[PDB]
Amino acid sequence: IESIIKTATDTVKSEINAELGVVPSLNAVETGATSNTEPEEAIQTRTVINQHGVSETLVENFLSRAALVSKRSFEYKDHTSSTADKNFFKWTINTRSFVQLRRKLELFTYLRFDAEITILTTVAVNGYVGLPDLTLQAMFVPTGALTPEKQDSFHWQSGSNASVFFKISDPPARITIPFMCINSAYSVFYDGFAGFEKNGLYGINPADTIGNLCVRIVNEHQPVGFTVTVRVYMKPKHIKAWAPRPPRTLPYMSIANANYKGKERAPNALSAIIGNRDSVKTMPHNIVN
Amino acid sequence: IESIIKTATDTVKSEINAELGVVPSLNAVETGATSNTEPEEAIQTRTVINQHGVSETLVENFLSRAALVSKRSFEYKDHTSSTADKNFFKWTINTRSFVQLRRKLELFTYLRFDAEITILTTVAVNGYVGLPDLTLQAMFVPTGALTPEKQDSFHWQSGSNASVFFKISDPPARITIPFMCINSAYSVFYDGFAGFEKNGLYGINPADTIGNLCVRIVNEHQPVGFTVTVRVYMKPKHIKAWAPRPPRTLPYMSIANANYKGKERAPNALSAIIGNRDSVKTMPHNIVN
Amino acid sequence: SMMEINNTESAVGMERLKVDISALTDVDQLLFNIPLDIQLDGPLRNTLVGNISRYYTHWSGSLEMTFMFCGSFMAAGKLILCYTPPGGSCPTTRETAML
Amino acid sequence: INFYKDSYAASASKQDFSQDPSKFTEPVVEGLKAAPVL
Amino acid sequence: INFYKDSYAASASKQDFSQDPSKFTEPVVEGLKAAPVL
Amino acid sequence: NLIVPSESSDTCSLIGFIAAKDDFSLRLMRDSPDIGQLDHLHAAEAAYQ
Amino acid sequence: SDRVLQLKLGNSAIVTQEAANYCCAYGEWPNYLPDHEAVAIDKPTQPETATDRFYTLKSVKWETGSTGWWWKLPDALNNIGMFGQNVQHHYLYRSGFLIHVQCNATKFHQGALLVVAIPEHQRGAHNTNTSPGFDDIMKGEEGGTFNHPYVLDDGTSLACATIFPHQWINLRTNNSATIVLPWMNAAPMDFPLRHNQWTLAIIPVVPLGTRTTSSMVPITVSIAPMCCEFNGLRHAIT
Amino acid sequence: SDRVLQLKLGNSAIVTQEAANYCCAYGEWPNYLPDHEAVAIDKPTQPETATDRFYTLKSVKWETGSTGWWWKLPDALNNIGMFGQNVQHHYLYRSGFLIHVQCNATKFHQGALLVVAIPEHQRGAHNTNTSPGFDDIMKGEEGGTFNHPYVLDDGTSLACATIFPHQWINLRTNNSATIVLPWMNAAPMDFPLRHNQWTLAIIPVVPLGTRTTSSMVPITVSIAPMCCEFNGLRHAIT
Amino acid sequence: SDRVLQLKLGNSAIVTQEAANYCCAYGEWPNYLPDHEAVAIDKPTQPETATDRFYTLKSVKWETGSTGWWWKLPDALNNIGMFGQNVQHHYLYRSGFLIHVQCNATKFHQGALLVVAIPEHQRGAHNTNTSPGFDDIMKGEEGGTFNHPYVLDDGTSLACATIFPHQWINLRTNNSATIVLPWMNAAPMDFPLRHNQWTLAIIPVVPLGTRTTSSMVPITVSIAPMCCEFNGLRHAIT
Repeated sequence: IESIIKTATDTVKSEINAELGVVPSLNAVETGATSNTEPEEAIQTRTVINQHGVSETLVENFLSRAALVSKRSFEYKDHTSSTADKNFFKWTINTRSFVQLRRKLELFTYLRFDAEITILTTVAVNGYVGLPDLTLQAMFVPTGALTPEKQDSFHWQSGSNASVFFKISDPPARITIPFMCINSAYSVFYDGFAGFEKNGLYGINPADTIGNLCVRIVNEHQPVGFTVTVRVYMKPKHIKAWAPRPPRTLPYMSIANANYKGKERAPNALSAIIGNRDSVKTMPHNIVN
Repeated sequence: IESIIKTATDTVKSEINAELGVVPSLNAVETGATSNTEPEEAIQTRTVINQHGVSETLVENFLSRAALVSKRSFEYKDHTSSTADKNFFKWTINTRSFVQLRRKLELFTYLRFDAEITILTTVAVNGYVGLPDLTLQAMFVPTGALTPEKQDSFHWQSGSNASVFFKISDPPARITIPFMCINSAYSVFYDGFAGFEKNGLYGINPADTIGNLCVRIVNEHQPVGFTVTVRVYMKPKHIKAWAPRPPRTLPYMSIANANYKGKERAPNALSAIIGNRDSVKTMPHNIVN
Repeated sequence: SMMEINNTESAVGMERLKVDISALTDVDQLLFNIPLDIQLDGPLRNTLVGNISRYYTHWSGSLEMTFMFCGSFMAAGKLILCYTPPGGSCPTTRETAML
Repeated sequence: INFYKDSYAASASKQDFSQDPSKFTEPVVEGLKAAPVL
Repeated sequence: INFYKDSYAASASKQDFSQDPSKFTEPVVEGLKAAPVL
Repeated sequence: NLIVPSESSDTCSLIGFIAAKDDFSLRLMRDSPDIGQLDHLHAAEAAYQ
Repeated sequence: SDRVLQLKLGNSAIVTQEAANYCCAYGEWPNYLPDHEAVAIDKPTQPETATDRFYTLKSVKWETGSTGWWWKLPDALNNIGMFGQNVQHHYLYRSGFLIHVQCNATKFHQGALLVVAIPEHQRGAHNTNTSPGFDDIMKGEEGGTFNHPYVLDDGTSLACATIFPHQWINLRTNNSATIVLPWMNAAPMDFPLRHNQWTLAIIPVVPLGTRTTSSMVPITVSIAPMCCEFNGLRHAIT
Repeated sequence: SDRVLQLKLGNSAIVTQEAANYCCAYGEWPNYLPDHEAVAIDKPTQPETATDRFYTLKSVKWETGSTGWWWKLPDALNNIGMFGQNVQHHYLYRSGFLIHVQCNATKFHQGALLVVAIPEHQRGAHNTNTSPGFDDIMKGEEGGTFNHPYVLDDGTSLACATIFPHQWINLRTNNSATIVLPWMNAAPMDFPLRHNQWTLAIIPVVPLGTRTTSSMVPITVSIAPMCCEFNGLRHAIT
Repeated sequence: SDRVLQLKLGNSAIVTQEAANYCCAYGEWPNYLPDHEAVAIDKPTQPETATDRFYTLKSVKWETGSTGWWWKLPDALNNIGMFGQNVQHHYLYRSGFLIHVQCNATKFHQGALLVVAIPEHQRGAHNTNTSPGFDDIMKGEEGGTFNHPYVLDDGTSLACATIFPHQWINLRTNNSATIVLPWMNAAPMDFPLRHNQWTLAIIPVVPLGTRTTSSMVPITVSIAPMCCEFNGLRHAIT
């Protein structure tokens, strides 16, 4: 039954029980139900007025954290004879590349959220003169649409695309991307194939991809070269979450799939998730006095 | 009939129709009317409560985007022996030079709007020492009025002209130009000649030109040279739009006219706007399993 | 607004905006098909609905195709115009399409 | 938020949801009975 | 504080304290008498 | 079948039209791939002269 | 009962028995300039039946390789009758237009004509940076011909020209098209000799065809100005 | 009184006398798509008893080294009966599922089977960067086998799979598991041939054991689709 | 106002502008089987728009020496779409039929077609004591041809066939015939593969004639089953 829960539940005092027909510590796991045995029914308890809040484990709190989603270092220089991000990069936006955010989102099957995007930019002089206050353009391009192929390309005029101009000196750039799936929730996992033929990608519904982030330096190249690193942070907000999942246990291999190998030995090995102890009778951190 | 439309229309369920005299799928294109055939009248439908918003295709949303209208790079240096923008430029303001904004505005015959102008300024050292925090003057001069001919000219004292002083370090300069046409709307297209004789320009009503933007660097020249690039962004707002038009299909040639050539082959060629397929029976991206 | 259904070589300019129909001597024949891909280049792209929609990424709702026969008064005929929901290949025989 | 003395200085006005598509889709005066038009 | 015209621009919404753990802990229709389930 | 007179044209023409209905909606505004430039347009420099 | 139509203006009348429910451009009807929109303070002359009447242009021949025809308004009428005389003697004019386009053929003919009124049809030139000159644009009563009707001689498209006020003459269906135009301008009045509010375009989308013995099939344009006002009286320009 | 259970759907019925209080996934029951959630505007076909009925799959043999079995829905049913025919003739489908899993043995046998319905069971491949292909995922009526049931073939864990709708067949206790599945998708309807909403997983957590003379102990899966709707009628894909 | 007709069933629609006031056979309309007439006790499947929709048969060529064409119902439809799939998977069926027959030609063509729905058209063979076999009767979608249309291939008469539900396609007058058929059987339901309730007969009473240059003049049959019910679900017969 649905109810408003702001604090953990109280304990009532309980007394001696000796009743035929009533076995609250016995259960049937086979039904799929978790045991309903209360502590009052298992031991003799006191009255506890529990005032412990539950708000930090709200799904909103658990997922409205700015987490790193993209980190691109690129050279800011004259690029006449390079082979590589020539004063700009494109990034197909995904939540799969950095495993702390990925595992948290993969606790759920479906997520609906707005995405507050924060763009941190840092500069280093190539191996000193000072750090320039460069202007950057981050342009949101939808998935599969035409992205710029040059720093100076006329695609950056951005007639309808959202673009954000921002410094290095100023506070990171910040915008909110709305929940933009064509469905009512993103599919965190997708047991299916994106195309009507059979060559399409498994596990990737492109309905859940936000877009392309096209980031350039607006400035013409300086006579010396710089290395510019752009960090992108996503914070989900106004979150609804459905159908919780077993957490990822083995290390991630790819951003494209749930493929697994495991570590060489326990912990988090394919044959052994938990590290070993000597026997089932061995107490690993036994207090000995 | 005029009505307030916030969402796309619902669908009502429909049943079998077999009525003499009533042919809702038949139409007469010759009258110039678009077909009034409802899906309820063509197929057997369900009831759909449609909650899809229409607000992103409001003309205000469709056109209140900051779009690039001007991009001038000029040298900031001692100009005693140059031939070229000598620490300042004049720009006759127009919406015709950057084709993403131009095509959107040319969806309409008449536009009435205020213009929020944003001025982005970037500096590069000529081919390193650091980037200077230069002060710029953008002065609005009406069309045909006296513009400065020097960086140091006494025209820049700006006794009645609106001028904006702004840094490179600070957030781009931003002002709003009001709707300033002598008519109640700008003429996006003008089937006429501006003068009372016959040498005048076709297609250009000067009543629709905002003015001249006169942009200098206020600073005296440094001992080294810099290249300064000024980007101007216009966002129309409080927009009224009249008489929609066929979109531009061929590439633009000039900012002065609607002259056309088309690409060499399809797509967007003079003899072929849409790219070719093999036959009218050829399905170009046919699903084959 | 007009679809460019005859988007073929040997079709020049305004010829692309009409589909020629001839008398046949075999029954149940295919005359033309029309891809419904607005995003790639097809007969729907340079339409009012096509051009405005390509300023957007997402779309929903019903379309309508209207076909005006421009033969003589004395010309007679019947056509079947079929929409096939996606999943398979485009129907090439009349007995498949009008399912 | 708008602390300027001129009204054109205001932010964009995105609340006009009035539409009349019949001036483009049906610019005849005989409203067509949805029945043959001719 | 939220001076934007789009509601998704708002700060995070951390006040939904409604819970229904029985859709995960007791997804049967015979509510189990706390008495043997079987 | 198309069945015509000897004196009518034996080949006839269809014109196809498309419109959206009023249940139609569009979403997520983007730059149109139907227009582009690789250069400045003609006489765009004369706006600076 | 929408196939037959009589249009009576002044001393002029037109009957057709194969119309197809006339177009009122943007659902509007021509009116005189109201006091709350007026600019010119002199009392205008409103000649009414002397000018608001059908003027028939020179017919053009519809042939196999015809690309189309255009007439600019008020330029096509600026030398005709009392309309032309009022235009020449006044700095300012204002009117609507009733356009009737006529084309009949036999029941064995086929052909489709797009009859579209294009507001501010600013023409482009093909394959040059030079803007169209005065003689390219201002053809008078004779009108012009489309160079590239597929792009409407302005780099856009014929296929999307149905966004403009239009009708069709499908020879199987109807023999006439009627378009009622309001005043369509950014200014309440305009100088008639240097600006054209409307362009009547008539474009062969399906070409003329028959296997009967051929006849000249002409296309005839009758245009009635509506609610003519004129301001700024002086000598004639001519 | 929760050990015995009869399930009647269409012309099909199943009795068991060793159930253990059936699972309704997330406390939900299958329903038809309501009008305020619908997208496809065509009137759907709701075949009811022709499709909403128990279909029994091929039984699998429970052996000593069995790793487990999986079937994907609706893929396992897409070639069976009138459900399969409606799936092939329609772009869109929607249904819930009633899953009944049967496994009996003697009172001298032991064994525990985890019978879990996994929504969006996106499979991983072992020890490669290459995503699973079409033939790895889409097994049809036969279903597949777990490669690594301890990590549920997706790098997570069997041990936490009880977060999903599940029952157990503990051979000492019960001989059947029943799971009622609602529609579980981000979209109200879906194309049946390229997406699988649910994966029925049946996993040997305690292996089969006895010291009696052995018998084949099979595990039998009966699945009834529930509240079947189909939209977008056309020819069959096959 | 009885010359034009639109028929909308399911996702199918048919327009004609030369109808002639459709026939409702014996003044009846198709209905579902009511409870006070039902026999089979299982709950029937009523697929509605999946089966109650126009199916177009293969067109036949109308030529100078054509004797006529016949199709038997439900036999002509028993392999088509979801109707055919429901027929194959069910012992029992019941439906009405909406028949639309199309034949156009020029205003210089002449010809009269008798379009008649014959209930229980038990065929005779000519000049033998042997009854017609299975392959003579059961032609499927292709239908058959009259051997002796003057006696309706059963020793009776074409001339009295207007006692049956019928229309005429007189090429001068109309280009289409529409006949609505109710369930017409001694039993409330029937096994679809061994019995044909109705035979659509299309018979050249006045042959095709013109002195224009000839065209293929085909005759096209579209048939919508109406109020389809199916009982006795099992595997497909095929």
